[PDB]
Amino acid sequence: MISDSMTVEEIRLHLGLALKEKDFVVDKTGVKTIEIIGASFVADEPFIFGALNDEYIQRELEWYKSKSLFVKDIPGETPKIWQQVASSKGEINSNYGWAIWSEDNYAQYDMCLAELGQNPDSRRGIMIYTRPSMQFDYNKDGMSDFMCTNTVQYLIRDKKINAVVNMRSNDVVFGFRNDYAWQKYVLDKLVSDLNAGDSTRQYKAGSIIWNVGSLHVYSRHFYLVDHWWKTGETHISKKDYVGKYA
Amino acid sequence: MISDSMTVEEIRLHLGLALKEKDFVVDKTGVKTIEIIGASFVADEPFIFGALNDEYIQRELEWYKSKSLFVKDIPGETPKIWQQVASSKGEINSNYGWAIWSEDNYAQYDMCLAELGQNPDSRRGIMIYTRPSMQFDYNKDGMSDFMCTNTVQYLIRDKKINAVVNMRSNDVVFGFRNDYAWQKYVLDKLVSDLNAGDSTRQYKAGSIIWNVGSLHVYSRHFYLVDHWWKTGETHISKKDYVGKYA
Repeated sequence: MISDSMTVEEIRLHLGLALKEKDFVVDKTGVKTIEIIGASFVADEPFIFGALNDEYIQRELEWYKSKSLFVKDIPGETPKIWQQVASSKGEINSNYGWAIWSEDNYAQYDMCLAELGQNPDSRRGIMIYTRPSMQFDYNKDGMSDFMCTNTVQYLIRDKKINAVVNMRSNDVVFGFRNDYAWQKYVLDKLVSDLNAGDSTRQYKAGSIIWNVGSLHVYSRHFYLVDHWWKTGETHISKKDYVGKYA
Repeated sequence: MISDSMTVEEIRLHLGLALKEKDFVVDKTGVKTIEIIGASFVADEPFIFGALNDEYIQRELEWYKSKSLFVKDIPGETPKIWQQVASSKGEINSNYGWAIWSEDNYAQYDMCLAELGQNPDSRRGIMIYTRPSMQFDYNKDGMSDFMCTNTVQYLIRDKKINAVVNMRSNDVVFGFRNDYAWQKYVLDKLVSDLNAGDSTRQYKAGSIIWNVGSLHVYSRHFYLVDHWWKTGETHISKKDYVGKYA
């Protein structure tokens, strides 16, 4: 429950235990990962491991606001991971701004906003990112992009808007930090939009609960887990790192 | 995480505490509910409160296997709740057999089966019940049926198939017990289908993790919570009940 879920610090602990026990899972690409399966925690920090990168997150936000399904429209030089997963025409699925703001995904943000505006206690206030046809759309034109966020539900209780984020898959290092920033953005916008609609509502942002089928770290980031395991420091540069994982 | 989520017995405790503290939420129909928001627990029992009803569950299973979107096709006299939520033509959305077996919902079961058959470690093995167009489809032709199950993801680790059930809304009393029976059915079928595909796999059913945006009890069932709170008995007939909630 929202009231006492796991914290991010406890998520760190369990990832550390998974690495120390060598609880390894081979990836779709043949690499090792460690995982929490069925993860569920309150996102009480904006990152788990790694450094801040407000600048990349702002670029991704602008790409989301454009709703463009083409990775080249990401501001500046598009990251290599986006180039790799895109189709032969540069197209993807996981533009989250498209997911919640495009008419072609059935106006998720606006309909959730309207639902909660008419019934503050509604259990039907939700933004549905993925879609049944994703079973076939994830590799359209040779892309490799099976939507990672399934749904985000918004529940207003005691004048706080809580977000229940349901993801099938989330990378602990870049993924969570970028996706948290996005979900906090949408939550704050929804609070502001509802408050602007009626001054008697007086809502504030509540808790963001993170639910992930596979919350994982790739072997290329094991050094971050190991360094935190040994020192409590959530970040170290790869150059400075001294330890087992290169 | 799968390893130590809440148990059903702890879910009972928290619902009991919600009732004792009069933590009430008014329903879409003007009635009271108590809730766990962002519930996440291992379904280590097949019910929370209430009596067994294997016979109703078997009728619902047959209706799911028919994939019929019409409530009259439920075997026997269709329950009043199904008649109430159906459209002017008797139609609904939430036939879960349609959701996972119909071609019109993009072959969720078969595609999840194929995905896990080719990549046992896949994070993309999922059955997507709801859909973005649900923002408009939930009241087609005057029905009132916004799909309650969003997604169910299947993760095979250490030869155990775990199910991560993501629901926006679940009634503790009839809902959870019926829906648990269904999700356990699908999980066992998926295990059997994968094992029948290759005798080296040797999978077994793992844990079913239940994630619910609003896991709630309606006031008409508060007596069950209260009786359990006072006695530890998970069921009492309404006739036998003596206490505050009629």
